[PDB]
Amino acid sequence: MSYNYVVTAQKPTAVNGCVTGHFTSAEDLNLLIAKNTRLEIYVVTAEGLRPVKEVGMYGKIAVMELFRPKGESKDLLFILTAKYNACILEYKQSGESIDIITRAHGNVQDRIGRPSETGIIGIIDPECRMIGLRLYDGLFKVIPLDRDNKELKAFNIRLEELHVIDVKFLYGCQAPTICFVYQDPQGRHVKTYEVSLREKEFNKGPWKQENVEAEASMVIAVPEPFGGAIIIGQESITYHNGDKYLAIAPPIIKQSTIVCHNRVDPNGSRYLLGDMEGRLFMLLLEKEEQMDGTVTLKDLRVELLGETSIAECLTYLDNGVVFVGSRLGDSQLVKLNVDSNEQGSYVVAMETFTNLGPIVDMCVVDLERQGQGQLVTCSGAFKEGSLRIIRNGIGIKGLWPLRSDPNRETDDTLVLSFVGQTRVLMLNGEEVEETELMGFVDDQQTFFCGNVAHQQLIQITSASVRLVSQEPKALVSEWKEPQAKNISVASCNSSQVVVAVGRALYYLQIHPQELRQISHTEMEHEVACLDITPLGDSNGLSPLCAIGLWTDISARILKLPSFELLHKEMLGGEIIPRSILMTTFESSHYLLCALGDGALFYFGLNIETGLLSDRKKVTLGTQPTVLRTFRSLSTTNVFACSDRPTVIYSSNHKLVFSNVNLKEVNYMCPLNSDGYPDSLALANNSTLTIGQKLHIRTVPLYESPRKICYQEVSQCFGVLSSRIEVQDTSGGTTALRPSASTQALSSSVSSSKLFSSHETSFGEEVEVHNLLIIDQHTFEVLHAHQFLQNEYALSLVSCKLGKDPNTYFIVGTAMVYPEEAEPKQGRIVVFQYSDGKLQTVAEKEVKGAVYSMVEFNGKLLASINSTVRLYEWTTEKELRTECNHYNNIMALYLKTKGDFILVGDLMRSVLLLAYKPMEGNFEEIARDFNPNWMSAVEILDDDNFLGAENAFNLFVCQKDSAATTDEERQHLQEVGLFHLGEFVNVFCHGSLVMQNLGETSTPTQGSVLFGTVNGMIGLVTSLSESWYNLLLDMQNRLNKVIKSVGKIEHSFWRSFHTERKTEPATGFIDGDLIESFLDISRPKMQEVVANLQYDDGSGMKREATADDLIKVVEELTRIH
Amino acid sequence: MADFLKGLPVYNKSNFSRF
Amino acid sequence: MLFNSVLRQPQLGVLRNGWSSQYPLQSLLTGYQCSGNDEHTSYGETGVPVPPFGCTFSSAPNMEHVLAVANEEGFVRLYNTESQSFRKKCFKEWMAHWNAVFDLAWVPGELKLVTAAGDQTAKFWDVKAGELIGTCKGHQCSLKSVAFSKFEKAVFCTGGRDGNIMVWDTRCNKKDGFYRQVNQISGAHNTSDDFQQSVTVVLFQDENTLVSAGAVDGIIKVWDLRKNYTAYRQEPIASKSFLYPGSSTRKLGYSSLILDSTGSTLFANCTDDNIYMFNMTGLKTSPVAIFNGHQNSTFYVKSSLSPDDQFLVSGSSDEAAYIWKVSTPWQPPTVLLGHSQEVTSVCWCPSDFTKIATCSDDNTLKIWRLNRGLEEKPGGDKLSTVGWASQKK
Ligand SMILES: CC(=O)N1c2ccccc2NC(=O)C12CCCC2
Repeated sequence: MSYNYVVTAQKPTAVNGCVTGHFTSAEDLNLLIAKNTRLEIYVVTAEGLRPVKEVGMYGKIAVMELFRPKGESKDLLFILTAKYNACILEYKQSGESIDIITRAHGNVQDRIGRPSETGIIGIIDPECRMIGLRLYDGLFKVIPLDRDNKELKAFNIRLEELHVIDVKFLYGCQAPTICFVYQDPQGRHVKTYEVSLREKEFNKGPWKQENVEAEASMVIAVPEPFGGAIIIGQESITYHNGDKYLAIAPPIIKQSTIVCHNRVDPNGSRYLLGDMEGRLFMLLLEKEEQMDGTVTLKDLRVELLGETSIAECLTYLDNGVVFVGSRLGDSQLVKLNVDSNEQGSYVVAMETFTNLGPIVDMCVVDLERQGQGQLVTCSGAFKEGSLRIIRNGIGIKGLWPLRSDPNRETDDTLVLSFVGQTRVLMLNGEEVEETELMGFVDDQQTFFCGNVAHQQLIQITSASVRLVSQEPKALVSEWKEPQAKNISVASCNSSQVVVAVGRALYYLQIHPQELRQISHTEMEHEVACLDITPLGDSNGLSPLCAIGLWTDISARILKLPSFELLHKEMLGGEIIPRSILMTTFESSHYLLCALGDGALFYFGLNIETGLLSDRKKVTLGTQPTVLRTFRSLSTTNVFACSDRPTVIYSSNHKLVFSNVNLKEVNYMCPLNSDGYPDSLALANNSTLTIGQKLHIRTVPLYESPRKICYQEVSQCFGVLSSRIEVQDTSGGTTALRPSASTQALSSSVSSSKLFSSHETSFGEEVEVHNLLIIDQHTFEVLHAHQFLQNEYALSLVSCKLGKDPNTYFIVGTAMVYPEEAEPKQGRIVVFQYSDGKLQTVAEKEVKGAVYSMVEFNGKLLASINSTVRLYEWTTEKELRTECNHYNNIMALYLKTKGDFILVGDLMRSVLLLAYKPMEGNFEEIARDFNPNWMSAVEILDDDNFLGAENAFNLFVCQKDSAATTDEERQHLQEVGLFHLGEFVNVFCHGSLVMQNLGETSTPTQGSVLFGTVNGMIGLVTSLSESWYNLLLDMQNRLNKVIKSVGKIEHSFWRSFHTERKTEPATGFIDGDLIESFLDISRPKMQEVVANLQYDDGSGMKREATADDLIKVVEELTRIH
Repeated sequence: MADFLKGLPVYNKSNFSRF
Repeated sequence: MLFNSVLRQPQLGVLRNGWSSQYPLQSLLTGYQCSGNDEHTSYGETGVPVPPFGCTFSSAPNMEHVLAVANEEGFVRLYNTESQSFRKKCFKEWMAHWNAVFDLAWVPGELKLVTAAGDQTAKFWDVKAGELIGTCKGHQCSLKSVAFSKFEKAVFCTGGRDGNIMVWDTRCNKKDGFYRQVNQISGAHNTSDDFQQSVTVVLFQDENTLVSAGAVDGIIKVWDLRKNYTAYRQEPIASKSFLYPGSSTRKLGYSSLILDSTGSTLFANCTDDNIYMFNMTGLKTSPVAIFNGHQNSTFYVKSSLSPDDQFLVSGSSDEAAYIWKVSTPWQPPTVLLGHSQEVTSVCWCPSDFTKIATCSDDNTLKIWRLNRGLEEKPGGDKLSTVGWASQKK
């Protein structure tokens, strides 16, 4: 039973591919950002960056360049994937439909060749004559760029320089020229070659080869006015052009290496330089003219523009605005001011794009304890570390549909109100005034109002009807006063302004040129609603007057004129539903009973009698629930009012209970402002609470976090954090930034005398590791405990050990030194967070690195390097060794379930152990024998075990049970293979959706969330065999029908890939491809499932229609 | 106000005037 | 370093190190050890032990752990290496040839192999069926090496003492059960300036490219198998040739050629006690690296590469196996002491970085397993080890 469903809940956010140009058209500047498999195109507009089109490559983008061949009006895009799938894309707009087409595609991988150390390099000739690639050592791939080359046929040129650091295409050269920095035993050199397509070879080169600094990194091709190249190594910048040679060694650059570069001026005068520390530099190419004619470089100057996020990209768009593409943190859009500020910096941040970055660790926690989980992840690194929380979800006072504009609608002027008092508020658009009016009375309150026609707003108060206004200026719609009652349990609409007052009641339709008498019979009971529910945008035209009787809520529906109770249908919720209001969706209206305590009832309203429809059950909090239909979109959904209100959203026939993004409200009137429907003037019961599948909250740490663990007993998060500190001979060590560890309410330092077992330089960068106790409400650092010097905390667990009632924070740390390949000393420290202090309990010095720790059965099992240990928490509060397991290289990852243990090795695949309580030591039940270089592990069932490769792959190994009694029971068979394309960092058990009604024969069993280094979160859920076969057939048919953006085969993209083996993917279903079935047009939907057999009702397999398939896909996507 | 940073390239003056 | 790379892996993702792995594994080489139950003695028909010669691991699925070992009496024995039954690991054995067997070559992805022998013949053995598929005949002196390409399982090349490289295709019909060659290179390694101008090692880089080394020629030649060399009455001309990069004036020859997983880098053992590493993709015909410290006195010394191409292991007449990190040839090698005679053949397991099989001239096959941590629970102190890894002086 190994059939899994992998679907990305959150798409990757880290930026690696990156360009700007005229892609969409020849007039609008574009910014193209590639995040792993995602490519997004933005049009630089007046408002800012306008999203235009987001596409998904069937591969990891490694090279993206924008080039304009002669004749083409707009730039074409060259995209190469990590599987060497080169493609050329053109943006083609069809007026309304938006597509990008592949004008040429092809695989460029070679069966012979070692991939280069400096990664894939892809460059385009300035005249667009050819495309150059440096994929393998000793070879240079050249793709001619003729229009005939629809298949991208390339030829390989052999060059003596095997180790090439960076290669660029030069400007101003007649024949195409490459200038590259190569490394040989003599050092590092810069050399130029001329590419001959006719000869398919390398010629002499425009200028000689010169010896450059030993740490030259990358090359910049200066444009025509200057020519030549710029080599920017560590602590040195050089400019080479023929005999012209310039060199500078600025002191500022030497601090950290330059990573990225960009061209600001088209003539090449100014360049932007990134850095590992995030600082942004500007390099100036000063020019001088020789009398007349040629112009030449005069000097090279670099200036520190400021500090930005750690940048994988600098990209000057225009108007002094630079996009900073960050892989280790949030991306930025910053502005280069002409003058600096306090603490002089010319860079000011304008916009921040959220990036989950490297998700080192994460946990699923139910802070609200309602039933829906939340994801708290350790994100970012260095100064970009954060604590993002991912959650799945979507006196002024008064409530009324004030139709000030009969056709424009919305709302201009309102009425404020206290508890028992009210007063019209002069909302003249965006501004308000507080001036008392003589003609009004402010001693009474109004809860519901409405407007009928001619802007006839009438003040409502208990005593009588009085009006001093500007638009109505007349009491035309006079509401009667039988017994002077307040506005309670009354509903009024735009057509009629009626509130529940008195008992001697006749129908209230006092408006010009009509007087209706629908309610004529004497009725003592005070009806909550005496109005009609419109179907759509109709006003005053009710298709039916049937609303049911609040007394019994019988299932059989009775029309109001008949007023005869039909056959009784008792419901479990004998208590009457709190508020029953019809809500009309896009095209569907349903009868919903909003019973606050429980037993919610949903029904479908048919014509006349209406019979009955299906029923649904979803529990809510112990709070009254009010059904509030809101008209602000094409779908006029309803708004619940329970403890956790549900804004139900419509599907074909299955409505989804979306959660609100706020804490809780009781009686709120949403505003239909199209500018920002999310942010409104909403109040609360006593406060003013103002108010996208996933919501991310960022808690900056300014230091790199490692591990996170939740403690519900103390309601706190333990976070392992690392701080980079520069150490100087004077003053000891000084912090670089006021990070989270330094900024703590209370702080402590570890004092362990068992580690008696080195002086660093005056500028060595040391790492100080701390454990931070963080409140779960304010997310502030309550405590910060600093470990010993040269001690790295690798593992953290919060658990209850043995018979001790107390809950402990247990941290595994290793003492690291510059001269040791492997740590030889470690500690397993136990803390108890009693009250604002991290009291230490036990130390337990160990001889190795404690890579991971898991609480087993009330016992702590740790992983010292090449060892798996079991510790007993004795009554003396000291860990005592119980059993050891040595047959491993390093137990990097430990996962447990029951009595079974899963062990991940650095080289070997997962190893499955089993504690034997009788004898009292581990036994190797089975072990996978395929070397896989683990990155994360997870145990799904008692048989299937999930593992993540370091080559962006997933696999599932099954403990064989049908095997005969032999050594063949000791083999874990790799039964499922998949190429995720992302480096999985953490596996966890949980879900981001409501955990209710999960036993109703759901297609997917279990739920595993994995977080990767690119900032994406994915779901793995097991499927049954029949559902797996149906989904595999669906996948094949969709692959046949839909067309990839790069014309890349999906099976090739998803096939398990490694330097040694390329086995096709089995036992895995691509959730993204399955969910993409909903985005294809109806004729294309019928093209799929054309001859597919579906067994829905019973064993018989009818010819499956599109509707059944949509049902299956939507049910699958509910869990996502 | 020197030529160190003044005169940055612009496509059109209205590309970010109302960000 | 290893720990720093592991620690920084989650934050910075993957990186390229110049080999097929993400970690520096140079610190684990001292952990290689051979247990008493991991040492096997090859016995002849008469009863006296015989030295194993030629030994490599299979590539068949779910069978990448069996090891085929040949000796000078023609016996071929298949051992199970991952098995821990603590019994005779020789799960199969049969007399492949009456004379000595000089090379074995597993068919890629299949449980079939080829034994080249001193009967001037090669034999195709179907291991699972325990039957002889056929006999390749046409060599006239003594087969010295046999090679299969990883990209095809029907064409294999045999290099013999007569100086011929004979290319056989199993798809071609056999007249009487005897395979007839599909191609032939005559006088591949001849010193233009008794005869015995033999080719020692033949290896495959592609399905059309072959790398051959001689015994006295001193030049490593590359042949395009698409061309037909049979009709070449004159001396054939190699597509590429790596001349001898050394100051020795003797009749230098190469005893072993090895290609990494990518196939771009070629390691050649030379008689002058050197291992020359060349690049097969670029224009640099000079050796990229030189490894030394061992003694390649005889032509029986052979080398192998780690599964990730990180390390190179080579036998020697020093009676030890030397492991060099490819990235750092200057560093002293790791010595696998324990053999009592010349270490003849070595084989790093392609599917297991942990296992190294060394077949020596003291009638011993030793399986070295990477044991991490010398402090363990009781049971066995000194007898439970017969070889140990130590840093070279
Ligand atoms: C291997 C082989 O059959 N030989 C050979 C064939 C062809 C050419 C040269 C030689 N040299 C030799 O020394 C002999 C002749 C006498 C036996 C050994």
